[PDB]
Amino acid sequence: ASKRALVILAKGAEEMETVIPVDVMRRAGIKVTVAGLAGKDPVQCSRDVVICPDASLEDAKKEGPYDVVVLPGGNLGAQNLSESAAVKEILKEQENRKGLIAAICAGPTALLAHEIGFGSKVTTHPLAKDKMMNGGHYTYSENRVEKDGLILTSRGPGTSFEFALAIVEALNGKEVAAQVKAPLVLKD
Ligand SMILES: *C(=N)N1CC[C@H](C(=O)Nc2nc3c(s2)CN(C(=O)CN[NH2+]N)CC3)C1
Repeated sequence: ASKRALVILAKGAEEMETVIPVDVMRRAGIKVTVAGLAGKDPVQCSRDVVICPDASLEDAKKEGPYDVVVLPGGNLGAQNLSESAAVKEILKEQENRKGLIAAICAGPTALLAHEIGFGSKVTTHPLAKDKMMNGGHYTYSENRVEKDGLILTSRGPGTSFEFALAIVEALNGKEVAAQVKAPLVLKD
């Protein structure tokens, strides 16, 4: 059976941090559901790219569980994820079932808001570090991608391919990740 990913898309999401993981995971044969936090209507991203979700989060929640739940960043997008009781319930269920949660740039601040993965080693964008580290609920990392068990974090648009390929490796293994990486023309 193909692995499955849920990507939660909120208004103000960083569109690169959304699209790069969706595209890379789909290249790996993962069945990705781009789920709109606000419903199936189009979502205006941080730099005004408008993405049409595959489903509402309400409907996508019904079709779990998922092998990974992915939280893009964006200042407003991560704020919206952080304020959502629906996101809180999905992340708590994913943590409880020992499923992977992956968040990039400002996205990890939604882990803090929902009390997910406390005591984990995490990274964030530098500009989100102080927010993430308020209260000392995590240990901080400067690694471009940090994987501490089932909590996978990363730093920014420029780490999005590394982040996505780490998700692919976690779900589908090293060889699939190498296959997907091969034609991307990534540096090293
Ligand atoms: C990646 N998706 N990024 C990196 C730059 C963008 C971002 O994180 N911008 C931020 N603006 C604020 C953040 S993060 C956190 N912040 C505070 O530290 C306020 N007090 N806090 N505990 C507010 C503004 C998106």
